[PDB]
Amino acid sequence: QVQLVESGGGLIQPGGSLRLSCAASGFTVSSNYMSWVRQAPGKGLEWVSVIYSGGSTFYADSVKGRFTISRDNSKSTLYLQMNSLRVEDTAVYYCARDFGDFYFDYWGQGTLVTVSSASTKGPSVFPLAPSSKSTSGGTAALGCLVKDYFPEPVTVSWNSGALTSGVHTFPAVLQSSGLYSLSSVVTVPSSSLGTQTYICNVNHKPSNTKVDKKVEPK
Amino acid sequence: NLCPFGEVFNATRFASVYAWNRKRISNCVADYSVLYNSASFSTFKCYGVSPTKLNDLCFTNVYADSFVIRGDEVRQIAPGQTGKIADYNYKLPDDFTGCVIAWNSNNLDSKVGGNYNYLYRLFRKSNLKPFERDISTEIYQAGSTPCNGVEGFNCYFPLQSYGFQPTNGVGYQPYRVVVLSFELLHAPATVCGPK
Amino acid sequence: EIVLTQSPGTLSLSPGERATLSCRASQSVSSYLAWYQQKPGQAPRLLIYGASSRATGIPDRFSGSGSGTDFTLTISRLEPEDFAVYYCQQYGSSPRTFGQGTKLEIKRTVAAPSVFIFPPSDEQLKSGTASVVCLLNNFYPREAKVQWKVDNALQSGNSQESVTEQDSKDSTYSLSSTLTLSKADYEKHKVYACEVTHQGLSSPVTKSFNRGE
Amino acid sequence: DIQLTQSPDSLAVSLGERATINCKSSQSVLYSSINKNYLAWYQQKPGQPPKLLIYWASTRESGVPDRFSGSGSGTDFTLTISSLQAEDVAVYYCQQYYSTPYTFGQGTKVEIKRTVAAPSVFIFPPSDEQLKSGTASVVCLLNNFYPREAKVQWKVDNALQSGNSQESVTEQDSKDSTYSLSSTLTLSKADYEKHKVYACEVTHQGLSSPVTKSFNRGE
Amino acid sequence: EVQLVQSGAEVKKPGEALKISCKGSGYRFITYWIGWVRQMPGKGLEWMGIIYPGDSETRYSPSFQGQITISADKSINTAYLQWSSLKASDTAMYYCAGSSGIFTPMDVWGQGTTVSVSSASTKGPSVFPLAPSSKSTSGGTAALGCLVKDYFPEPVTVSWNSGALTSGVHTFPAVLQSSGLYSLSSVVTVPSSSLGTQTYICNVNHKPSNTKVDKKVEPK
Ligand SMILES: *[C@@H]1O[C@H](CO)[C@@H](O[C@@H]2O[C@H](CO)[C@@H](O)[C@H](O)[C@H]2NC(C)=O)[C@H](O)[C@H]1NC(C)=O
Repeated sequence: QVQLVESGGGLIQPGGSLRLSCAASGFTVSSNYMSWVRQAPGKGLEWVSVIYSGGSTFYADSVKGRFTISRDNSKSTLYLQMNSLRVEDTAVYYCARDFGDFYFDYWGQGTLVTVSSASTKGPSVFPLAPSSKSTSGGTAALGCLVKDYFPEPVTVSWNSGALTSGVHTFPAVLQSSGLYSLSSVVTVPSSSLGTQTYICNVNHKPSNTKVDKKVEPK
Repeated sequence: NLCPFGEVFNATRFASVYAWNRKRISNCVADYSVLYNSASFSTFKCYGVSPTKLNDLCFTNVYADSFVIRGDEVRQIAPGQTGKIADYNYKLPDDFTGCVIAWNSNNLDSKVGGNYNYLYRLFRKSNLKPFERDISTEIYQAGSTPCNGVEGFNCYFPLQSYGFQPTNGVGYQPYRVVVLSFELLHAPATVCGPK
Repeated sequence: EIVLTQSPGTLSLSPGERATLSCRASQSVSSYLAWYQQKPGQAPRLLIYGASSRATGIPDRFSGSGSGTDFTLTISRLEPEDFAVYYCQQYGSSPRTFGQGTKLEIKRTVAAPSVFIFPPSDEQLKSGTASVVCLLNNFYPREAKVQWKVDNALQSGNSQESVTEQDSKDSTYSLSSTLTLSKADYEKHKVYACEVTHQGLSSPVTKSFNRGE
Repeated sequence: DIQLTQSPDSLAVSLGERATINCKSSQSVLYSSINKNYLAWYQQKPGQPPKLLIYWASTRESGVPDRFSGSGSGTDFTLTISSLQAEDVAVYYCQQYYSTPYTFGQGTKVEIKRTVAAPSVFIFPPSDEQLKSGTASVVCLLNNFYPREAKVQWKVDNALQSGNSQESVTEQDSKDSTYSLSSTLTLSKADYEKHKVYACEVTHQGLSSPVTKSFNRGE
Repeated sequence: EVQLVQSGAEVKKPGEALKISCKGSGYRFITYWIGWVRQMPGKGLEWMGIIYPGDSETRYSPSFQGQITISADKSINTAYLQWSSLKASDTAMYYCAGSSGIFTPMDVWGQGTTVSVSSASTKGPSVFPLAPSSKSTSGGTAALGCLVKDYFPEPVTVSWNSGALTSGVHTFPAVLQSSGLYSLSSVVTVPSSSLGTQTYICNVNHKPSNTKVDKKVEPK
């Protein structure tokens, strides 16, 4: 079994510094090629840097002179020091095990690095009212509007995870104001409006924000 | 009483880079002129010394190293170079004084369905010291579980074969490489030039 | 330095069919190509290495093919779990480069959308901003026209659309369009409507609410 | 970046005598393993590309005559010419090829020494044709003097002029090993006709007193 | 042996782009590295960089790093030196030097390329007489000459009596005026007896401008 657990991502100002970590299990890091591969949101994959088993390092031109890849045998961890960060560097960074500088067989879960001058803002949660007279599929609908937050991501649950059938949480869209908005809607029986209580659980870890909004008919 | 540079350059078969062959040339008169005269040389890079003035020098020993690598990898046969070939197969000292001579050999070292006989070391836990020859075929242990001589998870074969095909690009084609290393110590010279 | 082009950009096939994904390189790489599969929200999974050798644990239905400058990944007996974005990566020349990706979708019967319209919450209205949300739920195909009409006047430039990925249950999309207005502009008009055009609808379906009522 | 400093900047040697140039380095150029100094000496005649004379600070390139010899080790190196000839008048550079970037010496000009010659001073008032174009140039000529060191002063109505003149000096003549200098004073026609006496004062080692050739604008 | 040949003289305005060449021939050229040396007018030799044509391995000087782009073409045995934005300070003679190895003395040198970067245009010379008069006679020796002023670019070749007068002739090196134009003075030493009888004519030829001026100098 191979596990790669990543850490260190977040929101950092342009020109700032940030260090990513990658805990490795199932192999010895000092005896394997390892690489960092980044994927811009909505875009393809891009190889960043590689560290050889013998200690040699190589970096892509777009990050050379700014990124430094290192390893710690005693902690079995792979590191990437990202200094002089640019807005274009905003991407999900993957920690992958490299097979002789050829291909990546095992990948980490990936950590999101956002390089923007914008300040972190908590989300405002507003109810989408389920009018009982408005049925379009034999069912009524309701949801929560997660608006004006930065940076990504935002996770939305319903009834603390107890309600998962009929749940649709849309991808975040970037508004012209630079702040993200997100809608999560569920489809519920029109009869259960009076009896059942539906509560959405919005969690914004970048802002340490949690909201349990009760959506009710009006 | 001439030195046998022909056995090194005109050799019918060349060695793999992990098992690079060294010929100890001593007690002979080195012409050096059969080289720098043949036009079948892709690269002829001399560090510290000049081949033109080689016919006027005396050395206690002269070393010739023969192997075959890809065109992309000929760049790594140089002082202060890094890469898979430089770190794990053949490493030159950062103060190397000598010549690295390479030429294309697609006609000789490429078979129709791929030669696959020239190998290179893919895995190694530390970089080679200068002028080191690692011919180990031991299964590479990439984890903590012993490999017990078999290949599998965290246990790879350390050596990789070249896909030398005539239809490959210039970079992927085989290049025969000869490295001339000149030795001088506090001993009487044995390899002088024509004069 | 060397660019990989994947064709087609997007592909839609029913389960059980055969998928053929192409990867074209600007230079010969001599079978030094690998294939990856990236499901939404997850990391890439190594499928093929050496352009023909299948990675450990990968089902037999995946087979790598091709050499030189053109490559092909073939997926047989398409199961619902084999639908994701596929990338090709070459390692014949540094720096290693990836493809643009090939999205693999599921074909299914055309399903008409269910249209819901939500007036802005009074709690949001206190902040001075009004948001009207129009929801298109469980429809196929993905293409869907959504038009905002305020007092029978078509609206543009103040709406954003968001589409979910294909559902794992019924392989249907869901679309939400949000209309952002100030409270002053929101209360200057009465009828707010959402007009939806889709293949599964014979005529456009409009859901409207009158501010107040 | 190894720095090479030469000495002297200028060297005067009689034909058939010994010339010596010193070259100092900021770091040892000797490669200890091969026991050779990675230094070279170059000869560049005026207008010619540099020509390699001595490499490894002691070895002579083919075609170089026996009069050139290289010496030195560590950081101090000397280039010696045994019997200087008429054809050896050039600028000599010492260059190190031990470490990139390659750095040359400042350069040492080597000239034939002769007997001191007093300059012949001539002054040329500006032509009428040039005066039509609104610019007046007064030319002062120093002819066939040695050594090269000479001082030229422009004095318009006993007023020393500075910032209005340029000088040009010839190379040492292949025949009498003398130099010639010309100083041109450039003035506008309005400024030129605002003064009467234009003088050129020449100070040289071959002159007991400073020679002044002067003319009047009103002929 | 090996011989290196460079391109012709270049006259470019500031901000232009220029790529000079250096082609090498002869045997044992596969081993030769090519380096570029800049010699500013009246100054010493400055090493800019070195390139090996076989693999285009380029080692730049820290001073010239990022200002030039040394390239090579191994198919025709030619090395190149180019600028993106030429500066007036880049006016110099650019030599290419060949060494049979790296950390090897430069055996072979090219003839050099005179690169002239100036905002001035190709202007023909203005030849003004330096009349002998009575202030340019130190006995029987009388001095006269020609003032060649405000021309561009170099060179200017000066004769006297169509080359029939070469004794006591001194043509001074050109001096670049503050106006960006060159001024040159050519003088001769003649017996004062021949001033009334012998006629003296200086021939000023400026090939870049295709100009030939024959100004007769007579006593005033
Ligand atoms: C064997 O190598 C030599 C040089 O190392 C090549 O040239 C031979 O030797 C000299 C060189 O001038 C000449 O007699 C001929 O050019 C060559 N002679 C023979 C007998 O070949 C030579 O080409 C190499 N051998 C082959 C078969 O190519």
